[PDB]
Amino acid sequence: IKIKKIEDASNPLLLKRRKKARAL
Amino acid sequence: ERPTFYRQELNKTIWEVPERYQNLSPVGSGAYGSVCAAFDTKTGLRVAVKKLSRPFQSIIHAKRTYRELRLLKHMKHENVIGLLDVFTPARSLEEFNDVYLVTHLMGADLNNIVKCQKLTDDHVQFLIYQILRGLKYIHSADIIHRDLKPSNLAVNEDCELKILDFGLARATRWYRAPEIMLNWMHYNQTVDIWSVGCIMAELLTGRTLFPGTDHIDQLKLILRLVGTPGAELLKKISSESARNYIQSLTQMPKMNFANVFIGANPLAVDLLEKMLVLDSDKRITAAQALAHAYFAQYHDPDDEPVADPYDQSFESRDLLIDEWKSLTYDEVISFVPPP
Repeated sequence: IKIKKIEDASNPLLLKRRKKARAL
Repeated sequence: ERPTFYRQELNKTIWEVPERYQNLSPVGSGAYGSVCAAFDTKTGLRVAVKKLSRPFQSIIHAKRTYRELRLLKHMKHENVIGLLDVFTPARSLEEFNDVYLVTHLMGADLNNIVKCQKLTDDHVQFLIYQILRGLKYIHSADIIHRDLKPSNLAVNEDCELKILDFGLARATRWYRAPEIMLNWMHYNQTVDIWSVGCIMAELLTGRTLFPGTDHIDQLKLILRLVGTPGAELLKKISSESARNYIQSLTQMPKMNFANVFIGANPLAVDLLEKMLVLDSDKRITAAQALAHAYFAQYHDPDDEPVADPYDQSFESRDLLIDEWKSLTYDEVISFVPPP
């Protein structure tokens, strides 16, 4: 398998971290 | 609640599994049990069905079987492989002999990913962050993996990671902590942190960090970077012979990591120095590492959960084969699946 660029990757953990990073 | 079973011989070996598991493909054998990949129609997942055929041939086997089931039923964490199912075709304790364990077969192993791709520093931050998130959970229950290496980390296309295959005994040595390799003392949870440093170092440089041939060779390689033990650490080595071997070495200062990893994120190198400390008692813990500036983008102290307490009192129990088998049977029966 090939891992997407973190910028393109989407998963529950990243979603969570991106939601906190805006509530800020 | 007994599901319908179907039986088939795959590669000269009988699999009797619930009909929910379809298209079984022998994905490997071993000395601890055969493994097949399959489609789990209930969850819609690709899964690994592991058959233990020889579970109770000795006290050592019976106990290790019970230990593996206990560990796996306890793991409820996003970054740790959990038990999706455990079953036996046996309708009673008397005919109970085979045990099957079902886990999610996510992505590929980290070793496989690296063989086909050069990761970015961004990938490395998020991947290592996930290992430490999983380890804080595990260590909080006082569990030690003991066998962390790239082949024991499952990773998918979206960069999710889960720790798997816990060391059940109570290349491989390339990630092991000096003190556990030669059995210098009773091991700390930080033997897993040492493996993490080894893994991260390799992800950044694209070169294995301590690729030794035998214990002495590997020990020497390790001590060259990290320096040789001092009096403090020597007092902690229980074996008189190991202590005498240690003193016989020519002293070696610790090296400065910044010359070894030039061009790498300085924060990454700083974390490496905190993980690869010779004295286990002085290595950064997983909780502390999560707080390290290298993971700034990912740290959330409100979402790095700990585990319920894990009762390891069984380790000191001295029981018969049939008692370990019965305890195992009870654990199969009491298993409650995840949502």
